[PDB]
Amino acid sequence: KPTMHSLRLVIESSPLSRAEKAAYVKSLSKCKTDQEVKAVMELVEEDIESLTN
Repeated sequence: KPTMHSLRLVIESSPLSRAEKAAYVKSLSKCKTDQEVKAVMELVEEDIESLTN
């Protein structure tokens, strides 16, 4: 059911900017396994809670 595309959709859904969106998306594209990409996903969570404060 879940996919890598849905994840990309999450980024292009949250109210991010230009720079952080691009930077993160490139970093996300740099995926390979799962535990790694997950840790990077954890960063998305923090990023919003930072941008939003």
